[PDB]
Amino acid sequence: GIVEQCCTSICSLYQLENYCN
Amino acid sequence: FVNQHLCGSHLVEALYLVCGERGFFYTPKA
Repeated sequence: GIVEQCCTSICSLYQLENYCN
Repeated sequence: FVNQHLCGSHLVEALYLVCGERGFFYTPKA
């Protein structure tokens, strides 16, 4: 999930936008 | 800003700024 992709590992804009509505 | 380790309120803040008026969903356990 988001914690695995952005918190435990380095986040990216590409990934963040996957969570916008 | 976006390209770093973002956790907790720091992650929530990033989603808020990036998604803007679109809003977002935060699911820690998924």
